[PDB]
Amino acid sequence: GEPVGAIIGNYAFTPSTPDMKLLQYMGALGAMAHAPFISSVGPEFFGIDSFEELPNIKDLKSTFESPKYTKWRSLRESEDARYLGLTAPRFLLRVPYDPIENPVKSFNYAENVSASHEHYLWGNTAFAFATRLTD
Amino acid sequence: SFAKYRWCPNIIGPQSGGAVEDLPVHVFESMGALQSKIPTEVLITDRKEFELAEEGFIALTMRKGSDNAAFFSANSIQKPKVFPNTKEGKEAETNYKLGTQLPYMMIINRLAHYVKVLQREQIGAWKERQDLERELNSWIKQYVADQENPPADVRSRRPLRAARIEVMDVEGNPGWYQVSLSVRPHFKYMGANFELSLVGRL
Amino acid sequence: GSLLDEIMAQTRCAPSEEGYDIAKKGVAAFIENLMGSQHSAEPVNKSLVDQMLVELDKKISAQMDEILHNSQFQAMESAWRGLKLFVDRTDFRENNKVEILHVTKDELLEDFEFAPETAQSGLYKHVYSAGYGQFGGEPVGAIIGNYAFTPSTPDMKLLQYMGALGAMAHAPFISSVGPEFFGIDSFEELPNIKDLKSTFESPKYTKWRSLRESEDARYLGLTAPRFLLRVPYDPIENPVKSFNYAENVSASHEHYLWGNTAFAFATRLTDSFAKYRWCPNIIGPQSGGAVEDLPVHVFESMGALQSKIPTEVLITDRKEFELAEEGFIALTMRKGSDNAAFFSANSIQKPKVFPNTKEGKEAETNYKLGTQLPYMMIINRLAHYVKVLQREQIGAWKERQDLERELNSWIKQYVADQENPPADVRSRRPLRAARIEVMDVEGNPGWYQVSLSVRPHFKYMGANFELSLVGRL
Amino acid sequence: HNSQFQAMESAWRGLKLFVDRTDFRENNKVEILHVTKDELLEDFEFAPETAQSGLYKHVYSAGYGQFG
Amino acid sequence: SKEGSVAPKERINIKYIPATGDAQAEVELPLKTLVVGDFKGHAEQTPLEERATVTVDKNNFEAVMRESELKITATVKNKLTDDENAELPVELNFKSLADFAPDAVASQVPELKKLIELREALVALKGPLGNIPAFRERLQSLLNSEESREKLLAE
Amino acid sequence: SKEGSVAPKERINIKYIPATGDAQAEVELPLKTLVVGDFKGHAEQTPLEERATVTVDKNNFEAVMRESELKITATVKNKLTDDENAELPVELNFKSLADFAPDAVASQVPELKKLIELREALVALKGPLGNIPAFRERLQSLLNSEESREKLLAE
Repeated sequence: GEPVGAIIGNYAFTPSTPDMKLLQYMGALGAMAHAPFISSVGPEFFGIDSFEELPNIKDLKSTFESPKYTKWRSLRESEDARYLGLTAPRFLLRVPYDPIENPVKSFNYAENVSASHEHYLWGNTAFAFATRLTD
Repeated sequence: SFAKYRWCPNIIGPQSGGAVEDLPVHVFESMGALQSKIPTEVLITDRKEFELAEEGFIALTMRKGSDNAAFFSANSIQKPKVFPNTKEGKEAETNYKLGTQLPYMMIINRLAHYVKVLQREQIGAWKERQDLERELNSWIKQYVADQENPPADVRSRRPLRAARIEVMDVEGNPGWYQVSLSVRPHFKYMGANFELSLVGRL
Repeated sequence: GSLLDEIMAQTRCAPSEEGYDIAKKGVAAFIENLMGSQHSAEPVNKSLVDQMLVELDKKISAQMDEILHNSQFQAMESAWRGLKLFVDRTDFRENNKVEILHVTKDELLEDFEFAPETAQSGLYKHVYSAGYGQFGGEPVGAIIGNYAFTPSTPDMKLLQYMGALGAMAHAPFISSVGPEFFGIDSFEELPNIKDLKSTFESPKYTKWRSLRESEDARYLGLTAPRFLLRVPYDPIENPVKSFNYAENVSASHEHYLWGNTAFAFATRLTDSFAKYRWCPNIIGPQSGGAVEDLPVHVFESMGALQSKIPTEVLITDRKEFELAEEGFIALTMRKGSDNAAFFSANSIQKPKVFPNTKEGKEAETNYKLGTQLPYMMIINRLAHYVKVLQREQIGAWKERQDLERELNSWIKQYVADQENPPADVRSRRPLRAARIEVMDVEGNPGWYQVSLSVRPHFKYMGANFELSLVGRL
Repeated sequence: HNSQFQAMESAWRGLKLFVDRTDFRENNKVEILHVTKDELLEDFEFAPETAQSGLYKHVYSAGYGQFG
Repeated sequence: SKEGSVAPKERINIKYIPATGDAQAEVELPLKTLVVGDFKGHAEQTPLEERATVTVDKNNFEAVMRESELKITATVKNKLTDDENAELPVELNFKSLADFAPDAVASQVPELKKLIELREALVALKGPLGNIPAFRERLQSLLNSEESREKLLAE
Repeated sequence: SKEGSVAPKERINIKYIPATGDAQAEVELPLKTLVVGDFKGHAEQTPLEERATVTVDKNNFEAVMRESELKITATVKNKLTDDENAELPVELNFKSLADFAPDAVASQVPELKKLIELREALVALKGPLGNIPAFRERLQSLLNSEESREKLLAE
């Protein structure tokens, strides 16, 4: 049988106990099959609850030395954490449609995207980082 | 294995004579994809096959994605009896372990079928105990290659490695011979550890 | 009938074929203990079954450390499994037999109180007359005493009546002294004794120091501390069938199955006989006095990983030499492994100081060879062969010159009068020179006072090694 | 930095400097004996001869003067 | 523990000796020793001059132990309940060297025959326990049906 | 600190040794040394001929230190207040080589357990402090509401 290179995690990780118990059980799985588990952290992982305020963070080293992340800083010191990468912000998938640029058949569809940037089809970057593992 | 080397210890190799090749396959449509029906009804993993090997089963793992399969261990159902921790007990435990494995029975079942036939023709001859020692020692030492690393053809044409024959007598009714043929096989390849690391300089 | 519905839904043993009454007892037993902690999940129940097995083994193994380890059980286990250590080691194919006599130690002194003379006792019937004093019967080599001797009067009266029995049947009585013999009442404080010579010159031992001076004490050896028989069981190392038994051995080292070393010293009497058909070879760590394959028990000490010593004390070399001068067959243990060794098999007899004449300085070295007891065993066989060999001859047509010849041509296959023979000629032929002087008896003619005077080879014991440097040479 | 702490830290961390450097795979062992320095002279005052002392038991007889 | 063999005959009868093998030796009158000492759990009422000595070698040690009838009857401490000051006598019958082992000592104690049977009932449960996940579905039904459950526990 | 591995088998079991690796050597009777000297904080009442010597190598040094029970009880100077002439005894229990470090010495002193907890409460503040600028808006409200602030400080 063909062996497994990597595991794409199509997830949005929190720093809570039901997501540090999963990664403890994915670092041990990644150390048995020799395949790193790639997934992504969410906005709420950094404690911002809305993502576009990430460069406003003026000290990110002190954020990770908080007692909310005791199950994170103990995950990092562990030996089987070597097979766990957690990827990027997010990335765009679909250009919103337009009756001139990207039309639809027998219809004119102007997708009115509001000021909320959650309406864009934002993908998970474990897809896009595993694009570079394979290319 | 018998049609190639005229013996049979060679039954446990995916590249050494335990590979059931040319299985029938049936490519059908799955839920979206194009897969093949597995020619053995389950895909036996390596841990499942090793757990069947300890519990006395000759399992057939299938080469997932093709028309081949393989045996890995032909262990008979007999259990290796735990002997006490003496000098002879730690020795005879490894001695009794070689009985159960069954490629090694088939190199001494042939040393019960040849020797039954060969000493059946001799009944009525003019022999001695010294002549009985010689008609067996000069016979089985064409099956013995007492050599640490012979080539891959000398190992299987001559599957034994050393053989001791001690012919004794039977008193009371003289001319009855308790001989003790004590053969010894070569040893195949099963399991290792491969404990990786990096050194950095060397 | 919902319990029958769970069996019929269980498709492995549903239609009442085999094992349906055992598995019905399995379901109903788990529900009765389930009410201590209510939970509904099979893989936690696969741990909750195991959590009802660990608490079960605390109930069973605490009982099986009490049905075992009892003074009636363990003293009757060491006295019987220690026999199996004497049966398994000795090669019965190499001309060895062993008789088993049920006495008790309090019965035996009463049996010597029974007869007015030791030559009419009940033990004299089984040692002498049923064996040695019998036409064609196999004679007795040694008597294993499975006893624990005190220095009291009911145990110095027994040994006075066993030295006289050992001087009649030519067989030394080997047994052991107890902890209370040395006056310590708990055995592991034996190397703490800083002067053992002054302990034996106490007025409690007046019936000991008078036993040692006696002539028939030559046939009495008293052996080692004790030795281990059974490794305590373990669910990984030495498991039991369909059960996990961890024998919780406490800090009291009396719970180990400690055997009697008269078993283990007679192992070397017989494993020397199975190789060379004699027995002077009992005092060598590489020459036949090495009790090998002892049980060991690796346990956790205060931080480190040590092993329980298979003899209860570590006998030093000075302590063993002080036991050798005071008439004891001690067993030093090879510290860190499963081996031990004897070094000197001296019987309890004392070398009597003779005056400083020419013959007195000679006969002191002559009388010293009697006490040492590998040398008795090369002339006890010269009392068992010669009793048998000159029993067949009664009624023949012989002479005094024929009597001189049937003995001189006989024992000179045991004599290798040679300064350095090989290591096999020394032990197949343990003697070195033998003189036989046959005389007559007047008055009643035809009664022959012959004097067989054998002489042994001499083993290796002590040197000096006085180092220095020379600088040029 | 206390006289009870530091004298019992140097006497114990200095042992770790003797354990970490010496290669125990290359046939080396080290025994650890708890005495105090005032107890040890009393223990030589204890026995009438040095060949019956308590330190003589651990240096000579439990080690060198022992079969095996 | 018996190799299947054929009837012996003028033809030759090969039998795979799964065994390996030893050797033997012989002498004159053997070095006979007499092991004397307390080998049972009492004091026999017959005097010494009438009782006999039995000869033991490696092949007949299992028959000498069986015919001795080593019956050890003693009162030991009860550690099967919450009582510290409880005692429980036992009854032992030894016929082989494996009767010293706790598999055959506990089999001769009726208070421990029900505890190994308790464990054998629990080892039987663990196999089909975690394989079918519908067992915990009816543990909650037994949590609901408390009346019909306790009527079946007494059976 | 455990690499995730599989069950061992006749198949081959590769485990990335993130480690690098050493080597070993052997001899006859090893050059055994006896390190003698005061290793605890008292004088033991047992005489010398009964106490034992413990064997220490690199693997069991953490177990020899734990079973020694090095309990150092002393009275040291109090520098936690404005008093120069104050003293404060301590209670120490050492089980590993990291117990000499001030992370585990201060954790065994209850007067310093409240000061590390004071610092852990201040490191927790610094993260969300300068991110939300509405904290100083209610510091002036606590400057205004002085009565309700002091009622909550006692809680």
